Amino acid sequence: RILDHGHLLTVHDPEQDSELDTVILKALVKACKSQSQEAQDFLDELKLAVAWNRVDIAKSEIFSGDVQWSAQDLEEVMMEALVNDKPDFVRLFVDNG
Amino acid sequence: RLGDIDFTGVSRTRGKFVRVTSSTDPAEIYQILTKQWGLAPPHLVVALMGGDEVAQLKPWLRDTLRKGLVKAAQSTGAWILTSGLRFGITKNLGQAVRDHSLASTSPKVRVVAIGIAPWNMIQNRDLLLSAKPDHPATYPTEDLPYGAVYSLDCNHSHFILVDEDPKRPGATGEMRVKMLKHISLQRTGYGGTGSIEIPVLCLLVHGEPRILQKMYKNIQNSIPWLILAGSGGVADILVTLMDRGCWDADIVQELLINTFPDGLHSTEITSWTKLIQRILDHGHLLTVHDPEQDSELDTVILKALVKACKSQSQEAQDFLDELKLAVAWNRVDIAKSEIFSGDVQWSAQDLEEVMMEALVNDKPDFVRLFVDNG
Amino acid sequence: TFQVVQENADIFWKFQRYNLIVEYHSRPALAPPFIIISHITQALLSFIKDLLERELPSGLDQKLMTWETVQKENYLAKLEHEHRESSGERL
Ligand SMILES: [Ca+2]
Ligand SMILES: [Ca+2]
Repeated sequence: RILDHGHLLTVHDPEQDSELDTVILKALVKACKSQSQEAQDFLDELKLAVAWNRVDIAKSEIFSGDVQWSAQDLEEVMMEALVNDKPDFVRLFVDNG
Repeated sequence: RLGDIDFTGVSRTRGKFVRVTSSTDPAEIYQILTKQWGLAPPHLVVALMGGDEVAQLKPWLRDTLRKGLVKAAQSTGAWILTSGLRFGITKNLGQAVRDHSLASTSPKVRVVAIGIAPWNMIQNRDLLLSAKPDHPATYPTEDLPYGAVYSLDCNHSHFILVDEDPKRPGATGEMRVKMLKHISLQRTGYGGTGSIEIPVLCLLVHGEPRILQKMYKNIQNSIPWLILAGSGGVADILVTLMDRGCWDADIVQELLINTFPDGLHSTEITSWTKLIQRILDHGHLLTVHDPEQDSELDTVILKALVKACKSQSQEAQDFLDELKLAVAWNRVDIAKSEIFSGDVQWSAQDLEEVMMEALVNDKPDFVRLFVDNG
Repeated sequence: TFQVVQENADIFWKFQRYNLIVEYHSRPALAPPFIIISHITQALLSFIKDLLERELPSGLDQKLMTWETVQKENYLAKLEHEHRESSGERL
């Protein structure tokens, strides 16, 4: 049954992964993506990706086109990304609306 | 009916217009554009379809689109046919064209943004109804939401205002298709005593199911089409159906439902599915531009034109204008891969003209290619 | 010291040459002692009544800023291009 859930399960192989924050972000993004499709729920995963400066994962998984991002939704994460010295996410949010 | 506009607002711009009805012949409007307004016959025509929906493109996607379009149009002289209303992608493309015009040090080459807009969707049409030849009419430029009636784009140099037809309120798309066909059937003089076709391309951004009939009619008129990857609407449906390879009634209906919840009617959805299936059954006039992977609009335009004319005929004399456009873009790789591929027999008399224009226009790679090819 | 200073000395001279050339904008064309004529003339004109730093009309100024932005876009695109086809990025 645990394997039948599956989407809440992730494998970290330090011989190949070598990045725990990346796999944590991927696990959280996959879990919330299976949970719901609305943009307002990816807000805390996006904030965590901002804090880890994982712009690649943010543009590959969060800003993948399956989720509609507005301006009001992006305004808060824009503010925290701009305050916390994250130029890559500033550029990404400017490019995304 | 002819007139001029003195746009009042952010920047003082002088624009012209013509009031036309669905009953007028497109040849008269083309003659007016060529002679009465001094617009030379172009080496490329890019028609813009869609982009007027509620959902607008992402800033990065529309920026890369406008920059690629302007850079591909600046190498030659091109018309960018738009819906000349200041809203969305039309406004962004007009702004890009105006920026290129301002920043250009060479006035000989010109990228013209011509707007084809309905008479019944323009703010303050009564203001420009007078259009005194001695004193041009003044138009205030107002920014508006999606709404239902827009204002003329200031950065659009010239306009073609179509009057609503009482029989059918769809004369705008009909006249756009008729003009696209008419310019597609022109044969501008090439060099000396040479006949060159005008390449005409249609680019679709976030299409709506309401424009499927017009898109199909442009397909019938041998107008190659270009599709953006992440545009959002009919473009997504078309790119998915092309990637899948096989399109059926079930797949088309499911994708149309998923992208367009509003449409719920047996006859309307059946007609839309038939249009999608037939448009895909044409196929060779359809091309996909993915800026995340392509990053070159001139390359995909050249490939679309070459594929369309290659399907059209095999003779060398018809690839002459595609070859000239490839020369202008310095696309020697595409020229030697697709045009000079061995399937087409190239003589010396056929290559003499393109040799002359390639030699005059500082294109050494094409000089070497033509010397190597006969 | 000569071998290690000459280049910075030349850059400093160019900067100083800017100021020296600017000094001639308000400098009268008459050398001393004839410069007394210019001094008296200027004093009398002030009491009784440039190539650099010019103000342009709005249209030309907008055209110039748009041209500057286009040139900057070209510069940034060329930088990103020459970075993208570098040996390290290819590897
Ligand atoms: Ca969540
Ligand atoms: Ca042809």
